Amino acid sequence: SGFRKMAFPSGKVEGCMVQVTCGTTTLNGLWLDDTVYCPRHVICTAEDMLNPNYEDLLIRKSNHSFLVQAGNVQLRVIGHSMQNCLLRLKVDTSNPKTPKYKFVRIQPGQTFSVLACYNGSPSGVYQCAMRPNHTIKGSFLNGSCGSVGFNIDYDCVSFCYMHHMELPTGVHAGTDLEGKFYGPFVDIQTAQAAGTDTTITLNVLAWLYAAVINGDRWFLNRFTTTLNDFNLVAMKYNYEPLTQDHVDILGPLSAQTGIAVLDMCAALKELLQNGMNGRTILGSTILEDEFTPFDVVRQC
Amino acid sequence: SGFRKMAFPSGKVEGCMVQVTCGTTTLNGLWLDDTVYCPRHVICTAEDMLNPNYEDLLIRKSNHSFLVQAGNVQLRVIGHSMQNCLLRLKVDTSNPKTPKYKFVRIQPGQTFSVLACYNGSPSGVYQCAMRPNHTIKGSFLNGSCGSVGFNIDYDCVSFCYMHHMELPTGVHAGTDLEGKFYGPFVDIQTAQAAGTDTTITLNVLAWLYAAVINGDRWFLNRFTTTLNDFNLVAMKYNYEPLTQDHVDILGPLSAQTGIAVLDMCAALKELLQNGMNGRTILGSTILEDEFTPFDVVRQC
Amino acid sequence: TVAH
Amino acid sequence: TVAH
Repeated sequence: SGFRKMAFPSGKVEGCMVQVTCGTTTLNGLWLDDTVYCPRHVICTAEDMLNPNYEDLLIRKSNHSFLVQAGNVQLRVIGHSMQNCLLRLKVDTSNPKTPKYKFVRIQPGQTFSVLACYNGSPSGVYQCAMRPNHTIKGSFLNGSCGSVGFNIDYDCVSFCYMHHMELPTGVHAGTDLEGKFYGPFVDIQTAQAAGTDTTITLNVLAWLYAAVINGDRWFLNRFTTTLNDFNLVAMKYNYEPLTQDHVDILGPLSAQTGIAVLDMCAALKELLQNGMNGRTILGSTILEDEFTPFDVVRQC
Repeated sequence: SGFRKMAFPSGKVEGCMVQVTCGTTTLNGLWLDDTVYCPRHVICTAEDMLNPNYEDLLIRKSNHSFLVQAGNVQLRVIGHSMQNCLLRLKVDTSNPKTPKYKFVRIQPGQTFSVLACYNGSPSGVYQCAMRPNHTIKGSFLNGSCGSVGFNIDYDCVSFCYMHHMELPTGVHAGTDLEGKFYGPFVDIQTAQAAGTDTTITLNVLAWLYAAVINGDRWFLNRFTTTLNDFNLVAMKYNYEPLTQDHVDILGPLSAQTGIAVLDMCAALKELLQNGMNGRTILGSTILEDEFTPFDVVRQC
Repeated sequence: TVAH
Repeated sequence: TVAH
């Protein structure tokens, strides 16, 4: 028993982390086979950051322009290319620690683990969610660029995120491993704003199921709702509408507790309309939305 | 910016995890040099678990009674002995992935990372605290026995916990790596209670500093208290008394933020007395007590 | 008390 | 916006 936000074991990812230096900027890289991936803004001077022309900037760089270290060994860059907002650095050696892997694009509401790194060295691992506004509420300092987000299925590492930047609100933006940004964000040091965020309803419902499992039950009611009527209410409180797939996904938690999904929706509906008062669910007066149906199922 | 529950990179611990089987019980072992550590209750049958005599149970066993598997490679057991509540199984192969390590008895209030394992295989990692009542609020399922708790100091892995069991309230009990339980607990399948838990005051204040470093400032006030008057209120809300030693530990954070420890205590007093009124500190309505001053500094 |  |  016990509910906690877990990260996948970071070991397979640790063996892929390298240091990447270009001019005065040092950040992290991901070393898979004979390729090293890193954010393309590694090449920018402070001045370039403000209005970069990346194709212009890259052609004004060579292989020798990039210092790559795996531990104390210096790797030789033998080819470079840009793939969207990532830089691909072909090196002289295949990483012998290269795990089985995939490049996936994570969906809003889904979770992953971040191995926060500085100077090519793993500092720590934490869990977080892709927000619907396409940001993450991560923990990052200057130098963390190149840090990756991932999940592990069996022995296969699914890399889904590479860190690029922090927004004025303190939230974080980056790309997948093909260098396509999550959300409308751009690798330019100009005013960018996260869109208005919404609550991950699927996860709130998972959390309410978890609350029932641990015997926190005051919020249940016997009102009826439809998916349509619930979604109409959800959207006026900035909660994500619930899909057909989402009802499917809560199926196991519905069977285990005997509480129909739409009935939990009826409970949540009432919570939105009336508030918590000062009442708590799992110790909290706010609804948690970064704990998935898969987290809850797994941990029961 | 951003502040997350953060576990140490778990790679070094992963290469130490093996599978240990005795009879129809399979749980996890920690393989260091040529020794494998696991909970001793692995030798118990269902009926033994009720009132075991471990010395009696262990003499009736032999080296071939234990099956140790590293990946799919079988490790030959050539020796066995009792180490309090742990078995030390001697194997003919030394762990080539053995990191620099030591065994440490963690103190109430201090934190560590749990590598939860099943069938000798790393499943997940999460940050955890030793409670003042000597339990841990973990997330563990059957088969997780032998999962360990650890910290990292530079290069050195300090093992502090090995998982044994779950108490009736859903919290967890285990030993250090010398096999001595934390707290009043015994490895017998009989109802056991922990003492009344208290809140780790030093950690709460550390987390308040982390919030300030991260831009959350609403809870700060110009009120100030004496250590004595703070403790007067602390204990009333089930908080640990704060000592001058504890005040001295918050020194660096106090200096970085420009907030006197006693001023932050006055901020905590008001939060305790008046609650939070819907507002949050680092996305939480619960006053968090599972980050040490060190965890804050290391992350910030 | 459950042994894990 | 701050590049990390």
